[PDB]
Amino acid sequence: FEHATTVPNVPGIPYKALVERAGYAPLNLEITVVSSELTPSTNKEYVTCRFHTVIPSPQVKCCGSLECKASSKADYTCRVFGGVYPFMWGGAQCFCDSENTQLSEAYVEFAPDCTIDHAVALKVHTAALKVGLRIVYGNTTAHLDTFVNGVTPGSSRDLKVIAGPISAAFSPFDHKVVIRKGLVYNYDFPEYGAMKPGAFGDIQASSLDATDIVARTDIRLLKPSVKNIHVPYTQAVSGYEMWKNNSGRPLQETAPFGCKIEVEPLRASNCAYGHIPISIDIPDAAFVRSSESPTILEVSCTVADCIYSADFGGSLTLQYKADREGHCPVHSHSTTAVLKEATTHVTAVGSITLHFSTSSPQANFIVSLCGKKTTCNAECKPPADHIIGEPHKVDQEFQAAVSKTSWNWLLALFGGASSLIVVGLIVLVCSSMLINTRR
Amino acid sequence: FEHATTVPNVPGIPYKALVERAGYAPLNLEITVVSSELTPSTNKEYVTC
Amino acid sequence: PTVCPVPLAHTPTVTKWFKGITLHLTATRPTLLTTRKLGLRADATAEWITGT
Repeated sequence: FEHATTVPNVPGIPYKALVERAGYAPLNLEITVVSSELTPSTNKEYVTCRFHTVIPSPQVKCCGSLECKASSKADYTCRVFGGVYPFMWGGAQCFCDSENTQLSEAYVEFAPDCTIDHAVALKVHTAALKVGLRIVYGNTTAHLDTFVNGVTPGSSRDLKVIAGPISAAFSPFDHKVVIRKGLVYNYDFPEYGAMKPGAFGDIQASSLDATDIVARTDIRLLKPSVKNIHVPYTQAVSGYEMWKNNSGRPLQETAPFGCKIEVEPLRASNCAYGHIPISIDIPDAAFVRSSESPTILEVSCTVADCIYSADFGGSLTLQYKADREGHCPVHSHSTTAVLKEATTHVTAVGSITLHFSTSSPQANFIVSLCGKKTTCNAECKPPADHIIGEPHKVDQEFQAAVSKTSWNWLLALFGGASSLIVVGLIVLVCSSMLINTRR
Repeated sequence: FEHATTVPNVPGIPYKALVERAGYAPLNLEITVVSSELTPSTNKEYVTC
Repeated sequence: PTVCPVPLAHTPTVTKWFKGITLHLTATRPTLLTTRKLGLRADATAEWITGT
């Protein structure tokens, strides 16, 4: 048998439904989203970290000339200066006071500690939502991992299910992402090749060990002034450190819908949003025909004190008269009320006490036991507490969200005007007819 | 579960109430003022004889 | 990499009220507090708190 439904994508909160096959007895179906995983597809644009500004030892053409070559190092910078006459320790290095040029050379590499202290830049694409699901029907429970797309089916050894698509697609990750020691940030990093000094991604490479490092750190060489040998240079601060200071909080503390961000691979687990349409082919073997199941003869409902809150703060009793001892599934046919128990032992005659949670100010909902339906009417008070450490298990609607006192008052006030306008219309009509008749 | 009552200040006479949490059975609460002392803020001004 | 020990701050005192909470906080040193809503808008707030 195939059944279609819409489950709320909220982890940990059970959703209950009743499948009513005409030939067979009704059967329960309870569904729990054990875990979810919204994972995107990502490609590594580059990696960045603190750059080590390495300065090769300067050379001097002692009484000649030099020309700057064209190397392919990261942010390579080479300059040639005129006569310097440098000192090392012995008071002289050359014999020509003039025409004693010097070559100042400098570039950048990855710091030795970047193997741990580095940030990886990624771009995200459309994300596929995967769900781990626990579903129980009658006696049989089943765990299954499935893809919420509407095409890919999940299977557990006799049971086939298809889920999705999500009602409203959502992704906490912006187009561009940065990963830093597992922390996730949504930063619009510069594209590969578009280095800018003093900001994030001023040094880029395909990998830590990649030798084709490209960087733009605004390094510039100055003329050596003091007598002793040295190569002066001024360079913009590391933009990696600048971003680190101004990184802000990671995505683990800012993602909405209570979605837990994780890495390796990038993913968002336990992300509660939207509804999943599920079509499931529950096998007919588990079904039990009504001729063998106990069909109760007459049942009535008496509701005790009830309260509308996330917790199970409502209680009721079903006084039932049946014909056999069995295991009736009890259910609620309202979207603003959910029971605790699913299958209840039914005797020939007796009573069963049950619990329920509702979101409406009133309990005005139909309860079914082995098919027989009875309307329970109650009046639930506002909750005494203010906060719970548990989620609201039922959505709050508009129709079944106002008490019958308020409903009666509003309907009376509006029907007063409606009655008034219709009596005015019939008064006008009867006056016209009387004028015509007695004319 | 916070329950608020207005217990009469009478020693020796129990005050009985029923707390009814919605999803739980009612419970009985007996509240008995066994002793009660009212002490004022005192300060010796002097003695005499 | 290895495992480092870090302190645990004094547990907050939560006072409830209609659609809201009040956290009384005590931290002799700067302690980070990060709150966020679980709806469409995160409304994320981060603050380093000292004293009481």
